[PDB]
Amino acid sequence: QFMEETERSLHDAIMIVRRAIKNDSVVAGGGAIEMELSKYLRDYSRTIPGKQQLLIGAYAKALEIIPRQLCDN
Amino acid sequence: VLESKSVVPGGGAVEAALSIYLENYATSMGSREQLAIAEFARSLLVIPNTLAVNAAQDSTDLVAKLRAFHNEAQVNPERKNLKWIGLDLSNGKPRDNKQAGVFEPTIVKVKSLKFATEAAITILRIDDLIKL
Repeated sequence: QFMEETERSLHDAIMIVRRAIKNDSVVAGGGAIEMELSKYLRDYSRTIPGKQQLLIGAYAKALEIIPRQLCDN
Repeated sequence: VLESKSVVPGGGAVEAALSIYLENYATSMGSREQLAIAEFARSLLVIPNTLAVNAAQDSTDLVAKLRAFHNEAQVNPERKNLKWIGLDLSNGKPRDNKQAGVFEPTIVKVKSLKFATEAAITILRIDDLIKL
């Protein structure tokens, strides 16, 4: 039962290796950028609102959940 | 005013700054306690709210607009655009000092701050209530 995911790991690498080819610009994985983007919005959570910081506080936080899912799972 | 010439400008302009001021102080703390600062800054936010609520005002469109008065975080009429200042009651919005601008004697809040922080944690203390 352990033999299969290696091939899935092989292709998944092959995919994003080719996807690192099919896109020249390749950023940090593991949800590295979203956190800054949250604060980048926590900027606007400070900066933007007459209101919408409510969004900018809400919206941005949802970014961080996806790599959070990893530490979680 | 007379027994304390020490008083903070604004009674409600502090909240938006404070959260941010904490949001600032939050982000560097990291770990859980970056957020333990943030949720501590989330306790702040009712101050314009119940005001706006009792004044039948929209709390968010103020406290948010409040949080958008800044360059850095301070309560002061020199920069109401680039910093916070003051407050209103019936409209609820920030004022300066001599505008409508609210103040607080610096004595009272820190005590109110101190108390709620301490009562809640002892409320946060126990998980049981038992009897026979």
